[PDB]
Amino acid sequence: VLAKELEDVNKWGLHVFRIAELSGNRPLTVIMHTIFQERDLLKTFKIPVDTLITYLMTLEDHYHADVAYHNNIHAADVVQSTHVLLSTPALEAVFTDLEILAAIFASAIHDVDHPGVSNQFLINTNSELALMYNDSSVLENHHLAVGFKLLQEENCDIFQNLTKKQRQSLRKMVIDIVLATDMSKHMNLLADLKTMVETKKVTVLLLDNYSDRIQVLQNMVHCADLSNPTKPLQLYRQWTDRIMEEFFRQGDRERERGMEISPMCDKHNASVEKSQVGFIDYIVHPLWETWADLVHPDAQDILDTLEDNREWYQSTIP
Amino acid sequence: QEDVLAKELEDVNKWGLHVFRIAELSGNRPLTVIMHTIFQERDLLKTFKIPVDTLITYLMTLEDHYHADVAYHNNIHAADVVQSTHVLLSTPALEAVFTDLEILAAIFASAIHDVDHPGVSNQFLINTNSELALMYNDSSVLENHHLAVGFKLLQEENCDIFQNLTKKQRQSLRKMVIDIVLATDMSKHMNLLADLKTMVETKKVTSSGVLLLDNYSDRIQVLQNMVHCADLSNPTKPLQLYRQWTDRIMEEFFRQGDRERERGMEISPMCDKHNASVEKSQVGFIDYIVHPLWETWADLVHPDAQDILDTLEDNREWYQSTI
Ligand SMILES: COc1cc2c(cc1OC)[C@H](CCc1c[nH]c3ccccc13)N(C=O)CC2
Ligand SMILES: COc1cc2c(cc1OC)[C@H](CCc1c[nH]c3ccccc13)N(C=O)CC2
Ligand SMILES: [Mg+2]
Ligand SMILES: [Mg+2]
Ligand SMILES: [Zn+2]
Ligand SMILES: [Zn+2]
Repeated sequence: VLAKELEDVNKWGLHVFRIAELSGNRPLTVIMHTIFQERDLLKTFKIPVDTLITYLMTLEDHYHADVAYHNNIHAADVVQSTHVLLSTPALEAVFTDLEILAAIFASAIHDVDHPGVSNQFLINTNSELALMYNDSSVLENHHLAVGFKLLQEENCDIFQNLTKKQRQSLRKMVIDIVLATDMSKHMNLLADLKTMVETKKVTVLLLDNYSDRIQVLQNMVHCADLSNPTKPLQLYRQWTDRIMEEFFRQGDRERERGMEISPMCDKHNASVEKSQVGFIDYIVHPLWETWADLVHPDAQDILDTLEDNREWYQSTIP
Repeated sequence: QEDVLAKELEDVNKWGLHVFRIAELSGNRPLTVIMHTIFQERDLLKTFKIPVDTLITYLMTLEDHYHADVAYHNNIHAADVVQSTHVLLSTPALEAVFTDLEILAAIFASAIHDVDHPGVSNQFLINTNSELALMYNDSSVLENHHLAVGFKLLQEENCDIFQNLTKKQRQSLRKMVIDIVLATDMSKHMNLLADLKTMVETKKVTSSGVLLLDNYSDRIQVLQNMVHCADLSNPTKPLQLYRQWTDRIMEEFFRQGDRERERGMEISPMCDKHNASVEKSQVGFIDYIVHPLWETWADLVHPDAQDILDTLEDNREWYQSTI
């Protein structure tokens, strides 16, 4: 039953696809609602639960059901992954309840209205989105704008009972977190994380200034965004299938328009498995090794699964 | 009359061009006629194969999208920044330094750098939960908008003045223009000025004695600060020009403050027509913003800008003498 699967809401590797099916393609709504109850967020911020559900449904509706990866299931997955990373013991008592709400809300909206093509595609096709956003974090700026504008629909302002200062602080943190999910910022984000681990102070990690605390929240949601290869293989393999479909559909549009095919987007010359191994070796493992170092060692189980999954994918390559 | 306008446009290479008289003589088209004059002067139509009717059509559409009912951030301000940037480009310290494409980018960025400005600040737009601030996530809200509108108008009928640039030329120009206009966000001024000071302290010059700028970062930084200086050049102009710009920015500030007061908001600095000192605010503006910026630019191009800096210091003393 849907209720039984949700008991694992606090566990890495929740059966996200089964929850999507058992909720009638509403995992973002049911999982966000469950997170808000587990962290006592409706009462702490006086969010009418009907307003929460109405916003959540409207937000889920603006994820595209015909986009194979960047849809409402991905959003639900990043939300729940973030939720688990927030309860890392080494980050215990680090973030305020407003910051926790910030990270979770940001996770929920961080890909809304994604068209299934990359920023570079939007720039190179002279899209309306790239013209609006001057080629800079084109998607991420749009995800934020849509995620905030939907708060203005009827009975959707889940922040109505926040103070004016709380709303302003929340809005800034959400913007800083979602802008950091732009993959063109990964290396800089990683470097900041590495610097934090070399200068790491511990009693449990002590982060005194907002600059360091938002840095952790950015890398956290970024880690959640790039957490597919750290999940149990059966979940990882479905995410791989979905991202390859989206990449191949983008490559068909690049091909039909006569554009240079983006990396991993040519269905006629792609090694799905080799790309996964390179994705892990160059992006996901460096990131999660640093995150694990930061919270040494509450992430060892995550790092272990990632390395198991990398081993398995390598073994599929003759 | 076109004869009188033609005479006034003979000053287009001069600091302190009568830009308000050109606005009146051109039938409120200072941006169109000054851009057209400058493109003719720099041979840009021939260099970039820009059809004259396309240039005029774009310019008129662009000028149309400045607000005629905003006292400062209007098409006269845009024409002024264009013309000032045009003079700064000709400074001896930069002779043969920038390519035709970079000159085109700086001048085009100046022309569009405030288009569709509503006459209120970024902070006002953020604080009132404006659609603009919601679109741009509170980050360089106006400046992102000026760019988006300025580029979008190139798509209107017979408006693509870059139709004959190669694809890489358009790509390069687009990025430079974005880099330059985003740097006109006043919240970037301190970091921009800090970088300019570092460049001055580490400046290299070539055999001919011009600035050596051998990488994108340095070249774009000079163009960013050039256009920023032009944008903040009002107090460096002959006093009769400067005082008109002061009258206009203050009217715009006071109208914002009226909206803030009516909304029960705290009034922004310099926006309260009942607790304002025009003269002290100009002196603080020069002392904390304009003179540190222009003194640094003058150091970068020394001694090319000494007369402009002298005028700025004279005008500062004049305003101070009225307190
Ligand atoms: C499950 O597998 C994937 C998941 C995701 C991606 C790629 C996957 O598998 C190859 C790409 C990575 C984009 C990317 C940017 N720089 C890179 C450098 C190397 C590799 C990829 C990238 N995403 C796009 O939104 C995030 C989700
Ligand atoms: C001719 O006079 C003016 C012209 C301009 C301004 C102010 C003027 O006069 C006080 C303001 C400056 C805003 C500003 C940002 N930080 C500051 C610190 C101190 C003072 C002002 C500012 N502008 C607004 O678009 C640019 C043009
Ligand atoms: Mg994204
Ligand atoms: Mg401006
Ligand atoms: Zn994502
Ligand atoms: Zn301006």
